Amino acid sequence: GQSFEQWRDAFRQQALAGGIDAQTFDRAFAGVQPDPAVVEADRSQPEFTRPVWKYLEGALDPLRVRQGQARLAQHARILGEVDARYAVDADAVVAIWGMESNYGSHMGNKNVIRSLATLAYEGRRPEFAHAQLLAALKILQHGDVPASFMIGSWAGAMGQTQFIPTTHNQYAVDFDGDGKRDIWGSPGDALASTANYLKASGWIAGQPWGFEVRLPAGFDYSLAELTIRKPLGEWQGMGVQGVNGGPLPSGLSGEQASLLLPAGHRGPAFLVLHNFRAILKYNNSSAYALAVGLLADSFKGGGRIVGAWPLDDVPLSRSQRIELQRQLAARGHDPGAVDGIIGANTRKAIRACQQEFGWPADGYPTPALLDRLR
Ligand SMILES: CO[C@@H]1O[C@H](CO)[C@@H](O[C@@H]2O[C@H](CO)[C@@H](O)[C@H](O)[C@H]2NC(C)=O)[C@H](O[C@H](C)C(N)=O)[C@H]1NC(C)=O
Ligand SMILES: CC(=O)N[C@@H]1[C@@H](O)[C@H](O)[C@@H](CO)O[C@H]1O
Ligand SMILES: [Ca+2]
Repeated sequence: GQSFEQWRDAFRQQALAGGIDAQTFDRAFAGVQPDPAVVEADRSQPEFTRPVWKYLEGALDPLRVRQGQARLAQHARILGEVDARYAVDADAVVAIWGMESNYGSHMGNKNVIRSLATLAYEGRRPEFAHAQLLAALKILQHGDVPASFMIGSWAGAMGQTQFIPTTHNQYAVDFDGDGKRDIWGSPGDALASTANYLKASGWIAGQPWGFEVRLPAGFDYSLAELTIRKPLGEWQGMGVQGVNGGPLPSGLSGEQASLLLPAGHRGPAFLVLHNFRAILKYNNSSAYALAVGLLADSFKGGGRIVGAWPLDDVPLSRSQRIELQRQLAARGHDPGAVDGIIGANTRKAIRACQQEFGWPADGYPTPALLDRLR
């Protein structure tokens, strides 16, 4: 519709046909008008971004480590019961909780119905918004939370877990008691729901998400790529060692693993296992899943990185990622569609380009590489 009212009146029909009670809709939409801060966040294609280095210093702030240790002690009975019942490690659940909402304290400020209506009406990704808005009305209909406290982030990620509405509907859990899957006010529900999703996402209890490794010299950096998986024994068989030299964890010999270089060949290296992929389903950013893994390790005093972070290391803005893709295509190394997104297709082109220069083929775009291309 042209006006918000027109869009709303039209969407009301679709909600009714999909099972929303008329009074659910009207309590949900009472007071609702488009929210320009949500339109701006949706339009923000973050030019200046990361580096993973900075992002990790946020994630792993000792304030958040210690608050996470307090939460583990404060909710230990509940966490024992979740860990036991879902076969998901308490440390991983608490780490996700810290990453997503700082253990309940930064859940976000926006009404989920308003945010998702705004994005359905005038956002870049209206089909997502429509789908999530409908699912969100079902949640209000079932009674998990009153409309007024249905809070979350500008994109509709809700409560303490930052579930989107369709994920809530399929994975949220009522840990007590009371008929409500309340991921907003109930730590029990929230911890149990995160665990449930992690378990559904492949989590194996007691198994490490990954660990830092030492790469031997003149290592083939081509194999650093999450689409490439090899057994731990076979990485040991190309010389990948524990982080202070020596063997890799025994018993894991057959675990599929990938090699992760979040700051290229001069930064630290990690082998990441199945549980890292579980985390990626929760949030499909390798920087996030690494943060999560290290935060969880930090609650027990681990999470320490042996290899230094490159001092140079400056993240490419959205503009210069697009420029890099264009310069790549112009030298015969095709990155695919010029989308400003360094995926597996671009990395493949970065690597062929790095090889042509005699550089290590980590597939990690640097400001220095963008210079050689001019
Ligand atoms: C206090 O530190 C901030 O904590 C925020 C809550 O943990 C976090 O926002 C979360 O980021 C998640 C992944 O990074 C994302 O899935 C959640 O949706 C989001 N939570 C909310 C309510 O939006 C902050 O991280 C973002 C990326 C930021 N503004 O930097 C985090 N901020 C920092 C500097 O660490
Ligand atoms: C915890 C949660 O809801 N994570 C969702 C993930 O399930 C979904 O595949 C993706 C799609 O946008 O967005 C993430 O935030
Ligand atoms: Ca409940």
